[PDB]
Amino acid sequence: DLQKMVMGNTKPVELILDGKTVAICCATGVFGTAYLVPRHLFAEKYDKIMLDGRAMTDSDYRVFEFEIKVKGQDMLSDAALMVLHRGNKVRDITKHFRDTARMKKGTPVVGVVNNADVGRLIFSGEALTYKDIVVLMDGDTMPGLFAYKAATRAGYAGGAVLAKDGADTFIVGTHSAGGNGVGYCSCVSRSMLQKMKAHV
Amino acid sequence: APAKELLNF
Repeated sequence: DLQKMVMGNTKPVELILDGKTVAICCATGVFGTAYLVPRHLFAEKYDKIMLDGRAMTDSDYRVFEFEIKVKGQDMLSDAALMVLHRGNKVRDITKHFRDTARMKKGTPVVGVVNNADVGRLIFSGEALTYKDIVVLMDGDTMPGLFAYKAATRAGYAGGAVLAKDGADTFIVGTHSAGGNGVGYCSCVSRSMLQKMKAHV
Repeated sequence: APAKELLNF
């Protein structure tokens, strides 16, 4: 139900630069015309963002960023919200997120993917541990990540990761980086989504 | 060391 629900909200994203596809990733719609996407996505050089086959330019949407408290100072989550101005509504699924690491080391985790690279797909692994600040292979760093044992690949960024709190299935947040047996998703707070929705 | 899993060309 939920997994079938989130797959429905997952759209393929392509970055276009001079008629060529320069970047591929995913997008997870949470409500209205708002989607959760990798923030490091906009760090790339593009002139058009393809969302579900629809080409758009920067004046077509707004990107709000989430800031998370990590040891006093606040940092920028790799989970960015892309709110389109005009667009086909998606199924509001915010009520399926939560406000804390409501998981437990070793619980069923499922990543939902849908991009131009491997089409629609599901990857399943084990919940590992929560991470305050993870340092990437390119020397960069990301806040509020959740670690897990799962076979992930480039392009899976932006896909929703869901666990099993009790007999409940809840969306943890979006996939950002993966390396060597362990995938990492950028955790998104349920509260954070609600205010953002009231905000828009 | 995990790498950002966006697909770059």
